[PDB]
Amino acid sequence: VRYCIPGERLCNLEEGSPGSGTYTRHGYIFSSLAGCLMKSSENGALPVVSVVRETESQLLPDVGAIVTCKVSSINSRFAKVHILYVGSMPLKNSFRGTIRKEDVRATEKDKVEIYKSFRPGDIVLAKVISLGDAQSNYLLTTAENELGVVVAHSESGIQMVPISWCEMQCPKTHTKEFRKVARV
Amino acid sequence: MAMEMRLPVARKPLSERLGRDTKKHLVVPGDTITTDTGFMRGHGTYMGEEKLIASVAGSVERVNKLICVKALKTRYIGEVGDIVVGRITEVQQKRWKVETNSRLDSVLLLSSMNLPGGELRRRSAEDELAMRGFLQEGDLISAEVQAVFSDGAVSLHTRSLKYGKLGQGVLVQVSPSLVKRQKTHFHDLPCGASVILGNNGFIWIYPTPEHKGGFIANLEPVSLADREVISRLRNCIISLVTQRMMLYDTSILYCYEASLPHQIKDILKPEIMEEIVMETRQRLLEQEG
Amino acid sequence: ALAARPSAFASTLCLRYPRTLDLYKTFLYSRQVEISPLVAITPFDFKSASPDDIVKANQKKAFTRE
Amino acid sequence: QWAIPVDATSPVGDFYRLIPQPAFQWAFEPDVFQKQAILHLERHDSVFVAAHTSAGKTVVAEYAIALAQKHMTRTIYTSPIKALSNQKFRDFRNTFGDV
Repeated sequence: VRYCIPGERLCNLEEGSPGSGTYTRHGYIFSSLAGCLMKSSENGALPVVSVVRETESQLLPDVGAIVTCKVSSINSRFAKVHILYVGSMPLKNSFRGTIRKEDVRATEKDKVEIYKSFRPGDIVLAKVISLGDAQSNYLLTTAENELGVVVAHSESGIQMVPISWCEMQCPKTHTKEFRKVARV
Repeated sequence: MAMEMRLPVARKPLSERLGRDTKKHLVVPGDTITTDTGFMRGHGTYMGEEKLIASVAGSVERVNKLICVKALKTRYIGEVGDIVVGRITEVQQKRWKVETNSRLDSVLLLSSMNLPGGELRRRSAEDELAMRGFLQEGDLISAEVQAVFSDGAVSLHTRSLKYGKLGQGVLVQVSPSLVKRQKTHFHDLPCGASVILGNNGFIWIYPTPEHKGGFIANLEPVSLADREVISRLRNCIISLVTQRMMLYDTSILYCYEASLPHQIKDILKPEIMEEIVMETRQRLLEQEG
Repeated sequence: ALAARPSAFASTLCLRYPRTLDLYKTFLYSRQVEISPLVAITPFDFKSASPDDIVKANQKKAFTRE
Repeated sequence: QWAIPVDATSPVGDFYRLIPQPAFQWAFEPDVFQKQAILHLERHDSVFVAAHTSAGKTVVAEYAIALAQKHMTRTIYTSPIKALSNQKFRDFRNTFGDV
């Protein structure tokens, strides 16, 4: 196996096609990273050559991506969050987000009271939809059956458990509270 | 190539080159305008104690009960059904922000826009994601004012076929008081180019669209015979706008023909403008008179 | 264009810092220091209604509006 | 020509063989002219109707009204009298949706 530097001759446009993290010019394929030389043969020949470091310390979000978050504060019409994980991998820093009162459920419906959906301190799984404005920057959504709060936390510091699609209950004091439970 | 470096010349005051006396009524701030029994204040004046006091330099213009003062230098003020030209400076969640040389910014609502497709298919929140993609930062449009807000703001719409994103050409910005009110601000001058006389002071010059909204890019080279016409109109517009001239179709046509004898590159001198503006002045005098 | 061998300052700047009986005795941890849950169903297996899916399939199938 | 008067019996040979998917069902039975208009209305056609009963002509009207929410568009109903203007609103309020 061989590694890369962010420029070198790799292949012709006839001997393969550019993949992820690469660029081409003057009929040649040029590297743009310092990762590893991967040639996805796939099926149909002409492998899509690409270079991947495979050790992602940081990664910029996209138009569509799954992210693990952490609520900071909640408002009657939005809920500021902090992006913590990009899908699976840990993130070295923390970005910001905002869930408007249209992205909670998968119907973009009326009602949907924000107060009992995303209580602060929880950890949720959500998907971005846009690159946002300067007020709200990433505009995340949870309009799916698989998205919502996944690992909640009790009033007094006890791991919480899902109890229904909308209700969760404390194991110690048997107290009933409202969340937006995502499928496991 | 000689790199002429001339020296400043003293200005001749009083406009003695022609000689005229004004019959109007001129005022300065603090002057007491007519103070008869009952009158209504206009724009440019205010009221003190039983007095109509002018608040800006200009000339009084009255239509049968109304004392007002018309200043000679202002910024654009919006009116319903007015052709304007502007540039996008902010792209928001549900609107754009357009700069049109006004006291505030102008809002182009997403509800009023000929979206790509140009027909009845649908309008929903799926378009909102890509709305901020085509009308990006720093583009040029040409729309019409819709209504007046409660704080002097203007909302402008693009609900026609002649309005929308513009293409190639040059832009010339002047004061919004040298454009003559008319009923056709779109022109197709028989020279090789066109023009849009924005009521806000934005003049847009583009070539004729060959035969026959921003859907077409047409980012292909423009013929040599078209640039020389655009440059000629650009310089002639600068020449008429500089001294006094109010801009409209006949003045530009008259000056363009008068500019043929000598080259387009050499018309930047203080005197060549005078010898062209005066010739257009006398052509207007021998035609209107 | 010959590359060279390091010297003290560089070879000390590039240091990687990555049971075996007992030492430093006083600093061990032992020397220095009912729950009846009645838990509910542990997860909620979503085997049931999931309203968004309800309202969508409901209206699409229904398709009557009367 | 721009004007085609469809014969009262000639066009219709079948109604449910076409339009495989359902529509705004009626408790009672639909007449020949209502199905004649429904067949054309599906193709986004222009329809003129000249009949005698009042509510009989409203079947195609509420067919179009129910068809708009499947297209997410909007429709306008014009009633040049105040009493009838709100009766249709009351009829369609409890019936479905928002008016």
